[PDB]
Formats: sequence, C-alpha cells, structure tokens
Amino acid sequence: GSDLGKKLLEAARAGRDDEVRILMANGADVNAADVVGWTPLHLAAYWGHLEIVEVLLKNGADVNAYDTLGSTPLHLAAHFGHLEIVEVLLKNGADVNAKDDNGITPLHLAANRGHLEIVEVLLKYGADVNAQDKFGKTAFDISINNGNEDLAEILQ
Amino acid sequence: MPNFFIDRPIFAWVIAIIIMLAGGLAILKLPVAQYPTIAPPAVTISASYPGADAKTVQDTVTQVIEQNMNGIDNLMYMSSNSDSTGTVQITLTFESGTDADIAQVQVQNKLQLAMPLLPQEVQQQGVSVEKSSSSFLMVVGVINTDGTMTQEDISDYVAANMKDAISRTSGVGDVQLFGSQYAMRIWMNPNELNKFQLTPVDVITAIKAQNAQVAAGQLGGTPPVKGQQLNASIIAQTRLTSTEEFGKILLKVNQDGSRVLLRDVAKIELGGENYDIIAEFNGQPASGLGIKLATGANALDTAAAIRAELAKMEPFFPSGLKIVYPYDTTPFVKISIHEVVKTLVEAIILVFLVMYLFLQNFRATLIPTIAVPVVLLGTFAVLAAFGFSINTLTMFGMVLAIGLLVDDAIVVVENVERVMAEEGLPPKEATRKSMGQIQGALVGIAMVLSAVFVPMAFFGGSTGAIYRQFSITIVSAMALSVLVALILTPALCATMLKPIAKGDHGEGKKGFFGWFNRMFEKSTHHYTDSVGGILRSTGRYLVLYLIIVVGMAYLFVRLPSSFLPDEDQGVFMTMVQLPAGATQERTQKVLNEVTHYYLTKEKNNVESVFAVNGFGFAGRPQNTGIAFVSLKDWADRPGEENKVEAITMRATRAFSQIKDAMVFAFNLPAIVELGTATGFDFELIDQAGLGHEKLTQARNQLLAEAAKHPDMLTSVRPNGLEDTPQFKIDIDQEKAQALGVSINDINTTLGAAWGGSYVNDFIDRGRVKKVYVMSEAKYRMLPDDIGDWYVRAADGQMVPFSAFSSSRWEYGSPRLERYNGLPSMEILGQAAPGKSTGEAMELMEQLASKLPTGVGYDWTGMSYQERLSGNQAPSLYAISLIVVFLCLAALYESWSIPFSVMLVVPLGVIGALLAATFRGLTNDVYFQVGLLTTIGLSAKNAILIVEFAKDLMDKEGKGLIEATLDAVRMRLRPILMTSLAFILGVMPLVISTGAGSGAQNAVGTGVMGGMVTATVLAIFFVPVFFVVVRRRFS
Amino acid sequence: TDADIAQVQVQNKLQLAMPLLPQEVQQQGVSVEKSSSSFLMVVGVINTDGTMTQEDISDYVAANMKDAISRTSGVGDVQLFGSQYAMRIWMNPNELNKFQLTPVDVITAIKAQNAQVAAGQLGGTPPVKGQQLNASIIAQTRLT
Amino acid sequence: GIKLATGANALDTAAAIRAELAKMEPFFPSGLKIVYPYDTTPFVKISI
Amino acid sequence: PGADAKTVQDTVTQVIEQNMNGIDNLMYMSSNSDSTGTVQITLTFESG
Amino acid sequence: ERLSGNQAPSLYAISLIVVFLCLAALYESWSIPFSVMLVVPLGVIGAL
Ligand SMILES: CCCCCCCCCCCCCCCCCCCC(=O)O[C@H](COC(=O)CCCCCCCCCCCCCC)COP(=O)(O)OCCN
Ligand SMILES: CCCCCCCCCCCCO[C@@H]1O[C@H](CO)[C@@H](O[C@H]2O[C@H](CO)[C@@H](O)[C@H](O)[C@H]2O)[C@H](O)[C@H]1O
Ligand SMILES: CCCCCCCCCCCCO[C@H]1O[C@H](CO)[C@@H](O[C@H]2O[C@H](CO)[C@@H](O)[C@H](O)[C@H]2O)[C@H](O)[C@H]1O
Ligand SMILES: CN(C)c1ccc(O)c2c1C[C@H]1C[C@H]3[C@H](N(C)C)C(O)=C(C(N)=O)C(=O)[C@@]3(O)C(O)=C1C2=O
Ligand SMILES: CCCCCCCCCCCCCCCC(=O)OC[C@H](O)COP(=O)(O)OCCN
Ligand SMILES: CCCCCCCCCC(=O)OC[C@H](CO)OC(=O)CCCCCCCCC
Ligand SMILES: CCCCCCCCCCCCCC
Ligand SMILES: CCCCCCCCCC[N+](C)(C)[O-]
Ligand SMILES: CCCCCCCCCCCC
Ligand SMILES: CCCCCCCCCC
Ligand SMILES: CCCCCCCCCC
Ligand SMILES: CCCCCCCC
Ligand SMILES: CCCCCC
Ligand SMILES: CCCCCC
Ligand SMILES: [Cl-]
Ligand code: NA
Repeated sequence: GSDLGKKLLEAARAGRDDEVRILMANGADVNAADVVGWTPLHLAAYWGHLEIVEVLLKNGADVNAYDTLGSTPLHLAAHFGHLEIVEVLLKNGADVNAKDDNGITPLHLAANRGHLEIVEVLLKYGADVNAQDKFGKTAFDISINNGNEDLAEILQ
Repeated sequence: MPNFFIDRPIFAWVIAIIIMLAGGLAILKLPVAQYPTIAPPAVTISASYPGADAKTVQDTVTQVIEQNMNGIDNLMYMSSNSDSTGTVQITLTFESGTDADIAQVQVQNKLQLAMPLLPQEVQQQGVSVEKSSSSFLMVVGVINTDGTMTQEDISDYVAANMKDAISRTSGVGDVQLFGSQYAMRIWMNPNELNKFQLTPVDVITAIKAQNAQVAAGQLGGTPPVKGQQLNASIIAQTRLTSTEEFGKILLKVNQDGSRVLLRDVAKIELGGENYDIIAEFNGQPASGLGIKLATGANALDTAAAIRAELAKMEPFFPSGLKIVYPYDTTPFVKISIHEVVKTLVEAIILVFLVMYLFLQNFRATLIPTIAVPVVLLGTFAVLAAFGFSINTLTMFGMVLAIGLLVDDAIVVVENVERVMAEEGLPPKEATRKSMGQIQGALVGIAMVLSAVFVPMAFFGGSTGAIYRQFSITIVSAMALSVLVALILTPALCATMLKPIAKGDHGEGKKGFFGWFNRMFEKSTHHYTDSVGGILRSTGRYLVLYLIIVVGMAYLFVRLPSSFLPDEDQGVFMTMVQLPAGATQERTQKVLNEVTHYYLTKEKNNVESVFAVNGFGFAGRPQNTGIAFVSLKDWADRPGEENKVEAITMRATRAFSQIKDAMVFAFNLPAIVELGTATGFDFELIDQAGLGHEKLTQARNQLLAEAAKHPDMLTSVRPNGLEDTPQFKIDIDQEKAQALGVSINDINTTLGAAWGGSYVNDFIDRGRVKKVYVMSEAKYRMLPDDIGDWYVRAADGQMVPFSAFSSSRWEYGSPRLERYNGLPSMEILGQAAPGKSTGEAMELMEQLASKLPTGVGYDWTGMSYQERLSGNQAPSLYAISLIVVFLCLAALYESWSIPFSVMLVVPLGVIGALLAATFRGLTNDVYFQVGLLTTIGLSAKNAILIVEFAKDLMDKEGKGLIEATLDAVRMRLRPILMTSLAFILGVMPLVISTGAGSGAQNAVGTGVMGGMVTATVLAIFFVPVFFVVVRRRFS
Repeated sequence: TDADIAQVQVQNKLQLAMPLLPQEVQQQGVSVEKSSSSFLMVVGVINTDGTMTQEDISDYVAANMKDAISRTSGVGDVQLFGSQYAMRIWMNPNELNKFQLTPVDVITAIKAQNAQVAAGQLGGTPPVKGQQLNASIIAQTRLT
Repeated sequence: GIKLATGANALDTAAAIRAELAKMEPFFPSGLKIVYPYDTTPFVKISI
Repeated sequence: PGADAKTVQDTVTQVIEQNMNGIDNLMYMSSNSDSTGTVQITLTFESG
Repeated sequence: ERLSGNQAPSLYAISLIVVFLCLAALYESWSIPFSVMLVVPLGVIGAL
C-alpha cells in the first residue's frame, strides 16, 4: 500500500472524478486494496460512480479483483442496482459467473434485490441460470421465495 | 441626607460598621469556583448494549427512548449518538432558568415507562440519567511504578478503597472512575467447547444456576406450632466469590464419569468490564478519579479536603501505587484571588499617594482609605444576597469597578478641600456647601450608570449568564459607592479634615510640595487659556470629533471578536486521529511516539503525559486517542517560548510529519460550552425518511458548495464519523431448521463469543461485580474464526457456523446522529477572517435551501443561543440610551443639555480600540465590560463639569464661556487625580505575563488606553460639547 | 398544588405497581400526564389532491408530526385521531390447521426472524498482537 | 387533539405549536395540508 | 426477598449509599439491612 | 442539642453588638451605649 493508493481508494469511494484524473496522471496504484481486499474499482462499483469505473478500467484496473470473501466489483454493482456499471464491467471482461466463498453469483444478488434490467444483462452475457450457492439455491429459487412474479417469469 | 450625616457622624460610622460585618461574614461564607454555571441545563440519558452496532443501538434503544420523551417542560432541543461501541447518549437541553432537578426527574420518569420496551440486555446494564457538565475541579491519577498492577487492577483498587471516601469528602459533588471495578471474565475456547459438545449457551445456563442467591425460609417461622422454642433463618445457595469457584462450575458429566468444569473450556480471571480504553501516565498503567465541585461548595476547601483524605489512604496502598495530580484548577483560582486582592490593595495605596501628592495632608488620605474597603466589603454582602460566588468573572468585575469606587471617594474629599481653600469656610460648613454642589449629581450618576449596566444582565443564553455576573457585581459596587458618598464620606470630611485659610493653595510652601503647587497652579492657567482658545474656534473640533467617531467605527469592525482569553493553565491536549478501521495497537504506537516527544523535546516543560488510547470527543472507536499533557510549575517555565501557546505550536509542527495519523496539540478553552470565536453549529436533518445514505450524499453536496466560498466559510467539516467496512453474516433459516439448530442458540453463540454477554453478578470481597462471558481474543479476530464456533443441534450433533451462514463485506455507520427525533448530521465551521458569524450562518442557510427534497436543517448549541441573544441587543442598547437621556434630562431640567454629556462616549472607546488593536488583542467580554466602565467614568467627569457650569449660569448669572471656564478649572484636579491613580492601578495587569495574564491583559489594556484618551480628550471636548449644545438650543 | 411534584409523587407510587401489572400492559406503555380534560385545539390534516387515504394521513401525522408536538413545552397530552401503521399479520385458521401450526408458532417465528442481533466485532477489544482488521459484525436486522 | 399542560399559558403554547407545524409543512407530500377546525385561543386573543 | 442482612447490605444498601453523594443540604444518612431482605436508607436534610 | 449549644455564644455576641450599634445611632453617642450595655451582667446573673 502506497500514499497515492490510499488517496485513490478515498477518491474512488467519494466519487471525486477530478481528483481520480490527477491521481491516474501521477500513477496512483489501481490495484491498491484496503484490509478487506476492496480495490478502487470495488469502491466505485459499490457507491455507483460510473465515470471513475470507466477511468480505472482504462488505467488497467483488475475487472475480476476479489475481496477476502471472494466478491468482485460485478457482485457489488449487480447487488446495488447500478445497471450502467454492470454493462461497462461486462464489456471490459468481468466474469459473469464469478462465485464468492458462499457460491453466490451476480445473478443471485440481482435476483434477491429484484433488479430486472440487471438480470437480463447478466443472462445476455451468458450468466449460468442453473448456478447453485452453498445451500443449493438458484436465482429462480430466490425469485419464488421473494414472491417476485416478473423475475420468476424471466428466469424460465 | 449628607447634611443629616454631617451632624450625625456616629450614625454614619454605625452604617459603615454594619456594612463591614455583613461583608466580613459574606467573605467567609461565599462559595469559591473558577467559573459559575453558564450553559443552560442539559440532561444526558446514557445506555450500553454489549457487542451492539450503531444501527442495532439506534433501532432498539435510541428511537424508543426518543419517542417517549414527551410531556417534559421547557425542552429547547434533543440530540443523540448511537455508535458501534454499543453505546447511546441522548442529550436534552432545557431553557435557561429551568430547575435542573425537575428537568432530570421529568426525563428519568418518562424513561422509566419506556424501559419495558428496551432489549433485556439493555435493561440489565441500566440507563443512566445525569445532570450534564464538563468542568472538573481536578483529576486524581492513580499509577503503578513497580510493574505489578495493570490498569484493570488499579481501577478495581480505586473503586474498592478510594472512590466512595472521595464521594463522601466535604464539597465533592460527583466522582467518575477512569475505568471499571473488576468483572469475572470467562474467556471461552471454542476448540474445548466443541470437544465436549458444549456451546456458550451451556456456559451461561450453568453460571446462572451455580452463581445465584436462592431464597429459603425460617425454622419455627410464623404461623408456628404452639410450643416452638427456636426461630432461625435458613441460608440456601448464595453468590460465588472467587475465580476458583467459577473454575469448578459443572458443565457436563461424561459417559465414563469424568467431570467437565468451566476451567476446562475457558480462562477465568478478574479483569475490566471493557477493554476499549488503554490509559498510561508516562508509559505506566493508570486509572484515576474525575472530581466535580458540589453546588455552593468552596473549591479551595474541597481540594484541600480531597488531598487530606488521599493522605489517609497512603498507608494502605499496595507497593508501587502512587497518587498524581495531572489536572487541578485550585492553584490557578488561588493565584486569581491573590492577584485581585493585590490589585485592590495597590489601588488603595496609589489613591493614598495621589491624594497626598495633591492635597498634602494625611487626614485627607485616610478618608478614601476607609470608604473604598467599606464599599468593597458591602459589595460581597450583596453578591452573597444574590447567591453569587467569588469566581473569575465576579472578581474581575470588582477590578473593572475600581475606577468608579476610587472617583466617588476622591470627588467628595477634593471638592471639600477646594471650597475651604477658595472661600475659607471651616470643615463642617465647607462639607455642607461642597455636598450641596455634588449631591444631586451623585444621585444622577447612580441612575445613569444603572441605565448603562442593568440592561447588560438581561441578555439570554450562555453569554447572558456571563454578562449577568459583571452587571450585578458592578451595579452593586457602584450603588454602595454612592450611598457611602452621601452618608459616610461627608461625615468623615466634616470631622477629620483640618481648615485651609482662604487663598492658601500651598504656593508659599518650600521644597517639592511648594514647587508642585506652583507648577500645577501655573499648569491650570495654561489649561484654562487652551480651553479659552478652543472655545473661540469650536468648528474644527466638531470636525476632529467626527474623525474620532469614524476612526472608532473603523477600528471596531477590524477588531476580531472572541469570548474569554486562552490561559496558561499548566495543561493542554494532543488529539491522535488515525484512518478509519485502524486498530488499538496502531493508535498505541502513535501515542508512544507523541509521549516520547514530550518527555524528550519538552523535558524542561512537561511533567507528565496522560495517554488515553481509544477515546475521542466525537466517538471513541479503536482509531482515536488523546494525550493530556501536564506542565511543570509556572516558576520553572520562564519566557513566552516555554508557555502553553509556544509548546502547542512546536508540538503541532513536529507531529505534522507523522504519516497516516492526524496529530495536533491545542490549549484548553476558558469555558468549554461557549465554543470557538465566530464558530457555528449546523444540523442537517432527514425530514422525509430518506435514510442514512441519501442524507450522507446531501451532507457531501452541502460540504462541496461550502468549500467554494472560502471568502465567507472556513473549516466546514462534519462532527461525526464516516461509514466503514462491516461484516454482514446471513443465517440461513431453512438450513438451521433442516439440521435442528435453534436461532436463539446461533444468535447467543455468535453474540456471547464475538460481542460478550453480561450473565449475572458475583460478590468480590464484599462488593457486587459483573460476570462477563466472551471468546478469548485469538478465536474472534478474523472471518475464518467464524467457522471454528459450533452449535449443538436437537439430535446432539455439533454443527459449525459455516454450515448454516453466508457472509459479505458492506459499508455502514459506526455512529448514527439524531436531532429532535429525526436522523441528522452535525456540521461545524466558522466565519472567514473579517466576516461575522451572522454572515457565515446566512450563507449556510442559502446553500442548505439548494439540497435535495426532504433534507431540512436547524441551528444548535452556540448558534441557537446567538440567534436568540443577537435579537435582544438592539432593544437593550436602545433602553440604555433612552433611560440615560431621561435621567440627565431630570438632573439638568433640560431636553438639550443631556447631549453635552452623552457625546463623551467615543472619547474613551477610541483609546480602548487603539490599545487593543496595537497589542494584538480581541473584542472579548473583559474588553466590552471595560468600555462600559470607561464610558461610565468619562460620563461622570462630564456630568459634574456640566452641573458646575449650569449652576454658575443659573445661580451666579455668569456667561456660558465664563461658567464653562470656571467649571473645567475646578474639575481639572479631581479628574487628573482619579485618572493618575486608576491608570497606575491597571498598569500591572497590562504588563502581567504570569498565570491568568490573558484575563489581566484583556481587563487592563482596553481600560488603560481608554482612560488615557478619555482623560486627555474630555477635559478639552466636554467644554466644547456644552458650549455647542447651549448655543444651538437658545 | 405544584403539578410537577404531583406527577412525581403519583409516578413514584406507580413504579411500585408497574412490575405487578401484566407484561402486555407494560409493553403498551403506562403514561402519567398533567393536563386539562378539555382540548386546547384540534390540528386537522387532509390531502386536497386525494392522493392519500384516512389511514395514510394518520400514519404520516403519527410518524412525522405527533412526536415533535408532544415534546413542545405546555403540551400536556396529544391524541392522534387515527392510528400509526403497524405490520399487521392477519392469520387464517384454515391454513394454520392445514399445516398443523398455531398463533404460538407464528409469534415464535416473528420473534426469531424479525430480530436485531448484537453480534460483536472482528478484531474487537481486547485484541491479539498484530491485529489489522477491526469491523462490526452485522447479523439479523429488523424486517422493513 | 392537543390538551394544555397544567398551569401552562394557552396562547404561548398555541404559538409554539404553530411554529413547530411551520417547520414540518415544507417537507409534506403533495396535497397534504393543515386545517384549523377547533381552536379555543383565537377567542382569547380577539376578545382581549 | 429471602436474602440475609450481609447479602442485602453488599448488593443493595452500599450500591444505593455510594450514589447518595452531591445532594444539597444533606446533614446525615442512616440505614439498616435485615434478615428478611429489607433495606431502609433515611436521608435527613438541614432545617428549611 | 450539640448545634444549639455550639452557636449560642456567637448569638449572644452579635445580639450585644447590634443593640450597642442601634443605641450609638439613635443617641448619636458612644458614651450612652457603653453606659447602658454595662447593665447586661446585672440582668444575666439574676437569670442564672
Ligand atoms: C422611577 C419611577 C417609579 C415611581 C417612583 C415615584 C417617586 C419618584 C421620586 C420622587 C422624588 C421627588 C422629590 C420630592 C421632594 C420634595 C421637597 C420639596 C422641597 C425642596 O426644595 O426639596 C428639597 C430637596 O431638594 C433639593 O434641594 C435637591 C436639589 C435639586 C434637585 C436635584 C435633582 C436630583 C437628582 C435627579 C436624578 C434623576 C432621577 C431620575 C428618576 C427638600 O427641602 P425641604 O422641604 O426639606 O426644606 C424645608 C422647607 N420648609
Ligand atoms: C494623538 C492625540 C491627538 C488628540 C487630539 C488633539 C486635541 C487635544 C489637544 C488640544 C490642545 C489645545 O490647544 C489650543 O488650541 C487652540 C486652537 O483652537 C489654540 O487657540 C488659538 O487659535 C484660536 C482660534 O484662532 C485663537 O482664538 C486663540 O487666540 C489661539 O491661541 C490654543 O492657544 C491652544 O492652546
Ligand atoms: C481534563 C480537562 C478537560 C478539558 C476538555 C477540553 C474540551 C475540548 C474538546 C474539543 C476538542 C476537539 O478539538 C477541537 O476543539 C478545540 C477546543 O479546545 C479547538 O481549539 C480551538 O479553541 C481553543 C480555545 O482554547 C484555541 O486555543 C484554539 O486555537 C482553537 O482552534 C480545536 O481547534 C478543535 O480541533
Ligand atoms: C474518558 N475518560 C475520562 C477516561 C480516561 C481514562 C480512562 O482510563 C478511562 C476513561 C473513561 C472510563 C469510562 C468507563 C465506563 N464506566 C464508568 C465503567 C464504561 O462504562 C466504559 C464503557 N466502554 O462502557 C469504559 O470503558 C470505562 O470502564 C473505562 O474503561 C474508562 C477508562 O478506562
Ligand atoms: C465590632 C463592634 C463595633 C463597635 C465599635 C465601637 C466604637 C469604637 C471602636 C474602637 C476604635 C477606637 C476609638 C473609638 C472611640 C470611641 O468610640 O469612644 C470615644 C468616646 O467614647 C466618645 O464619647 P462621647 O462623649 O459619647 O462622644 C460622642 C460625641 N457626641
Ligand atoms: C452615557 C451613554 C452610554 C450609552 C452606551 C451604553 C450601551 C450599553 C448597552 C448594553 O447594556 O450592552 C452591554 C454590552 C454587552 O455586550 O457591552 C458592550 O459590548 C459595550 C458596548 C459599547 C458600545 C460603544 C458605543 C459607541 C457608539 C455610541
Ligand atoms: C432598567 C433597565 C431594564 C431592562 C429591561 C430589559 C427587558 C427588555 C426585553 C428584551 C427582549 C425584547 C425582544 C424583542
Ligand atoms: C471603627 C469605628 C471608629 C469610630 C471612631 C469615630 C469617632 C468619631 C467622633 C467624632 N466627634 C464626635 C468627636 O467629633
Ligand atoms: C422613547 C421616549 C423618548 C423621550 C423623548 C422625549 C423628548 C421630548 C422633547 C420635547 C421638546 C420640547
Ligand atoms: C435578572 C435580574 C437582574 C436584576 C439586576 C438588578 C441589580 C441591582 C443590584 C443592587
Ligand atoms: C500650546 C498648547 C497648550 C496646551 C497646554 C495644556 C496644559 C494642560 C495641563 C494639564
Ligand atoms: C476561604 C477562602 C476565602 C477567600 C476570600 C477571597 C476574597 C476576595
Ligand atoms: C437630597 C439627597 C437625595 C438622596 C436620595 C437618594
Ligand atoms: C456579657 C458581657 C457584657 C458587658 C458589656 C460591656
Ligand atoms: Cl496631616
Ligand atoms: Na433470537
């Protein structure tokens, strides 16, 4: 962990586009990670900062970087309903079937929070609809348990 | 009335004697404290939820209590903190003048009815309702030097053998332990628990069974069988008393018949209730007592009594234990008293010298030497009657009134000495005529000065309570001075002064006093010639007056505003702030570096560093700490370079090097509740259930905009904490039910192990203390450790936590704030250099009206009080000016002549502003009260010039210029005498650099400069004012 | 009679009775008030558009207005002309019997699965040497 | 339905209620509006 | 209920008594703890 | 009882001083007061 690495983590989180720009020019470590294993891309994905997700990927950020529990930026973006960031991550080669330590995928998380637009995008980029978590649950099992009629019909 | 007492000097002496005894009695019985109660009454509700996060605390404790704080009288506002230390503090602030006891009992009564709605673990810990205050009398440190005791061991010894005795000590109002009494700590091992198919649930169940009080009954209890001879109580099971007994608690009997005891699955020791704080004093383990002074108590007596009780405890102290006094106010308060008594005594000595220099007889010098003490003693008797204390504000209030008290004495005696010299009348007849000339004016002056000072007592809020201390002190001293001037002083003059033959001005004397009288008589003719010339060309002086008025107005706007000067109190604070999520050990390494700096780079200045790791003022997570620095005595720190302000700046500059840690030193404020000079306290409020995240975005939007106006706003930051990574674990209900694992067993196992659990009480050497079960550190540090905790299913199989749970990283708040029941975020800031708080607040309001839908705002603390204190000022200034005018109108029997007196105001103010500006001081409370007394004395000088002038025109039919010239001639000597005595009297306060010099400098500087100009200008300008005002109106 | 002291004396005695009262009565909150029997005023709340039902308005008043009015000095008592929203579980006895469940089972489950658990911390005090991670553990939270 | 606290001033309390309602109005949902169907204080104010 | 005088003193009487400090006009405090579990703490205040 | 006895001397002392000062004021004399106040022992011995 470097001085500019810490500055980039804080800037990526806060959504300060202009500060990230200056930090990219000075070569702030894009693979900088905090104690839980979150990169600037993780943080930008979580808090929904589209411009910074794009700028970090341009500057050779790991699109499939995983935290200490095996969660990727696509997991975060899919879970918190950031449609534009999900599309960008998938276009820059994000593993659509990425499994965390619980066996949970972006499709599982999106299904759980009922993000219909995101579920369609994930399925479009070839998300495994039959993918089971550690409890043997699919995105379909989540849709019927949540009682989401629209979602259950799409996961046919 | 003066005539009455000239013929009755014994009656006069009797009145002086009664006043002296009343004052003498008051001096002995009057309370003593550094500062009186200023801040409006506040009641704090405090609750602990062991192992609870900010949201859990907020949504199960804080919201329920807040919803039940209804039907309570005189509530201004309500604010709360819920943080991830498992702590809630709700603060209810009440209208100034509210009974603090009624406020507290009303709050705790409404809480009592809300207690059944709180979680069982919160009801078990309890919910404290306390009168809020931050002023400690002193902090007693208790350390161990031979390395045989931890902070936990010292805390328990202090709690068991010291705290109660100090609480019982005379004048002690409250005592806070810096630590807890011991708890029985059961440190659980999950490997051993799983080995014998046991969980924390079984540990808790066994402790409640085998550590308990059990009711039995009596032998031969009523109603008995008739003939029963013996009646005795049956004692059954009573609470355990030792780590040995807790160790032997039976958990399981195995198939083969071997016993599983609690010591087989846990480490068992006496430890602290909490491990959040790590206290060190010069690197050595430390506890201590925070002692507050009781209402109406004498601070000096209490401090002596505390040290007397600590002395009695010395012989029983375990080896290595030692008392230290890192903070004690009473040395400072003792120096304040000494310095004030010194100033009042020097003032009386200087009046004696000036009185002899001019009047040159010892009988004259004795009259003020009697009169001034009588007034000062009388003033204490009236303070006592109003229920005031001898404090910094009331003591310096008397110092600021010295000029007014000295003048009343000098005016009466000097005028008798003149009347005798000019007319040849004997003392008694001379005193009658002399009082005849001034007695009407003295009463007029009393009413005018009442009109000036009395309205100062009716400002609301904290600043009002401060101004009220000076107002009553000064009005009382002034009021008694006039009573003594009309009763005692005339009687003393009539009976003590020797006659002076008509024409004898001591010009015929030899030596210094002959030369002086010749010089001063010659100087008086030079003065009357100058006024003669000034009065021939009054036009250019009205021009010079407006230049002064404009210069005054200009200097007023440029002079930075403040409350009370910073002081060298031999102590200051160092703040240690690490990045969010930083651990206790990382914070400890920075504090070790900060402590090492002070005992190395400032070994000459620093006596001790009190390092409190895991303590902050806006939340106490693991990434925060403070170093409380105590300095060596003032005597051993000579020069400005070795004072708190210089050490502070040096420390801050050195520590700015420290990487990944915000560290800075700062002096303590005079009174904490007033806040910073032109600071504001803003609340951003969620008014439409937006939630934490949308309110954060709104906060950032406001902060971003505030940063774009550095011309108006400076250091606009949040007071709270930023969201941090947290470990969300989801229990799969289906998997739990499938394996036959109850959710109670899962939630207890997790909570008990990782969070800790208060089970019940035991009795340690005759003292009831708490029993906590918790995981030993090494099994609750990292996410992988979650899988090492097992829960027994219905069928008896041990199921790991991994089998029925899933986890992920998310962000959440470690401290959630609420204002008047709604989610809030406190924003601090201050007006830019040259800008007023009003302007800064006006912009913040403008910026706030541009935030998203459902985001409101309010002002709190100093900002709430400023809005309500600022709106009163115009009314109080107006009432003061109107009543002054009306009193002078009644005195002079004229609507016009009053203006000639009132025009003097700027002549004093200009000198005060020049002296303050030049010396680099601020427009503070001491300076402001200084202006009123300077205005007061110059007004008094002017009143008597105009009375003498007007009387000569009315009675002796003299001309305007003739009357004015004869008036200023007669008033020259008394005006110069008062000014020479008083200026010399405040000279020590101006040059002072010792302890309490900040206050002395603030009192002295403005008064000295103000008196210099007030004296020099008024003697030339008052005659101009009178001539111009008489000409313009007939 | 000083109404403050009357209330204080009445409540000191009530607190002796409180623990003997049924737990259902304790949990509804017992209130002690010093007010007139008559209404000072009635503050009415309507929706001129007609976007909100009687029940929706009553909830808004209860959740956003009542508390701040109730804390205002001189307000001795505040009566809501309506009800704050609760989570209503309207049970069906045919379906409960069909799955061999009772209201007791329903209540047990709601207490078990609508819980706010204190779960402690990773790297919480007292910690081991060299600990770098310090994070709150978040388990079950209240259902929304 | 608001009842006056024992010994409290009706008019001062009514003013404080109105001032607190004034702070809530700006954050109301669309259509929601305060009406004053029963107030005993206006008569006291007007009759004096 | 059921607690001896010593038990009652340690768990109740001393707990209450060590909080009966910083009260205005307190002349003296007396207390008894008995075998039936009963505590009585009388605080006598100055005249007036 | 301890309080009553402890404060009695100061009560007599202040009472004598007040009566003296009152007499000094009313009769514009020190001699009349001193002359009168010497009578007090003549009364007090009879009471004892
Ligand atoms: C606050 C509002 C609330 C309501 C309060 C109501 C009461 C208001 C105060 C009442 C004051 C009125 C005074 C009455 C005096 C009557 C005596 C008339 C005779 C006379 O010439 O006065 C001599 C004294 O005055 C003198 O010789 C004095 C010198 C001349 C005037 C001096 C002016 C005093 C200073 C004014 C300060 C401003 C005050 C503002 C309120 C006494 O002569 P004698 O009768 O004993 O002789 C024997 C003759 N046979
Ligand atoms: C930095 C401090 C500055 C403070 C401001 C200065 C004001 C205080 C000093 C006053 C000094 C007065 O000094 C006085 O001035 C007047 C000017 O009108 C002189 O008067 C002179 O001019 C007038 C007008 O033409 C003639 O009538 C007169 O015969 C002549 O002597 C006096 O002879 C002189 O003694
Ligand atoms: C045992 C004695 C207890 C004393 C309690 C002290 C209370 C202080 C709590 C707040 C500390 C947090 O720090 C914050 O408040 C300080 C108040 O002292 C501010 O300090 C401010 O006021 C001081 C008044 O003496 C000035 O000397 C500083 O120049 C000024 O900046 C800091 O700029 C700010 O960073
Ligand atoms: C903030 N304060 C002045 C100090 C200073 C030095 C200290 O060494 C300590 C404190 C606060 C006190 C608060 C007390 C509190 N109480 C009086 C028991 C307390 O309940 C807690 C707590 N975390 O709840 C403590 O940490 C505490 O035990 C503690 O360890 C402290 C402590 O050790
Ligand atoms: C604390 C108690 C206060 C009592 C004060 C008593 C007054 C004296 C105090 C002692 C100071 C020393 C000098 C005092 C002289 C003093 O009081 O006595 C002088 C003569 O007794 C006067 O006699 P008299 O003929 O009545 O004269 C009156 C003229 N009309
Ligand atoms: C003789 C005429 C004196 C009139 C001035 C008296 C004003 C005092 C009003 C008051 O009670 O407020 C006290 C206030 C509290 O902060 O103390 C002060 O701040 C001092 C105010 C000095 C103002 C100088 C006026 C110059 C232009 C005329
Ligand atoms: C002798 C001086 C009396 C002073 C009384 C001051 C009372 C004025 C009240 C100020 C508040 C007005 C707000 C508009
Ligand atoms: C401490 C009180 C001292 C009182 C002494 C005053 C004596 C006054 C006598 C004056 N005389 C009547 C003789 O003129
Ligand atoms: C607020 C009232 C101020 C009083 C002013 C009275 C002035 C009267 C002038 C009469 C001129 C003849
Ligand atoms: C708030 C009360 C103010 C009253 C001030 C009166 C002072 C008179 C002293 C003699
Ligand atoms: C030429 C200016 C004369 C001024 C002299 C004033 C004398 C004042 C003595 C106190
Ligand atoms: C026992 C302390 C007395 C201090 C008196 C101070 C007088 C200004
Ligand atoms: C004649 C003097 C008047 C004094 C009243 C206070
Ligand atoms: C009790 C002694 C009184 C005597 C006064 C002269
Ligand atoms: Cl002499
Ligand atoms: Na539970």
